[PDB]
This record gives sequence, C-alpha cells and structure tokens, in this order.
Amino acid sequence: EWEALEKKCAALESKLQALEKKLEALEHG
Amino acid sequence: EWEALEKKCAALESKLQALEKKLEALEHG
Amino acid sequence: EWEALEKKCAALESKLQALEKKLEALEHG
Ligand SMILES: [Ca+2]
Ligand SMILES: [Zn+2]
Ligand SMILES: [Zn+2]
Ligand SMILES: [Zn+2]
Ligand SMILES: [Zn+2]
Ligand SMILES: [Zn+2]
Repeated sequence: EWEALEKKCAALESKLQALEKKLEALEHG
Repeated sequence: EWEALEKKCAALESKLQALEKKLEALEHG
Repeated sequence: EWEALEKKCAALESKLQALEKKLEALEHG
C-alpha cells in the first residue's frame, strides 16, 4: 500500500514536469 | 491520515488528466 | 518518510495549480 503510493507520487512528478515543458512550448508558439 | 493522503494523490491524478485534455484541446483544436 | 511524502504531495499540488493557471492564461491568448 505504502510502496504503491510512493510510486504514484513519483509518476505524478514526472508527468507534471513534462506538462510544464509542453506548456512552455505552447506559450512560445 | 492515510485516507487523506490517498485521496490527495487520486485528486492530483484526476487534475493532471484534466489538464492534459485541456492542453490537447488548446494545441490541436 | 510519511512527512516527506506529505511534503512532496503538497509541492505537487502547488505545481499543478501553477500549471492550471498558466494553461488558462494560454487559453485566453
Ligand atoms: Ca488504499
Ligand atoms: Zn518508502
Ligand atoms: Zn518566453
Ligand atoms: Zn498529515
Ligand atoms: Zn497533442
Ligand atoms: Zn496538431
């Protein structure tokens, strides 16, 4: 249970970082 | 305390999915 | 360990909220 939650947060963090970079691209055309 | 952090992570996953849908709509629509 | 996961989840929430803000700015120009 605990190990799954930790892994879920690590996945979220990767996904958020990618989304930040994709927004930055869109911001700039 | 456990349930509260589980719910938080599920809510962040839901939000991130909604944010990616809106990004796709902005980029392509 | 629990306190570090809770800190990480709060940081992801803050991040996500920033990204939602920035997507809404792009949706309006
Ligand atoms: Ca559970
Ligand atoms: Zn651990
Ligand atoms: Zn710039
Ligand atoms: Zn707590
Ligand atoms: Zn796309
Ligand atoms: Zn396209």
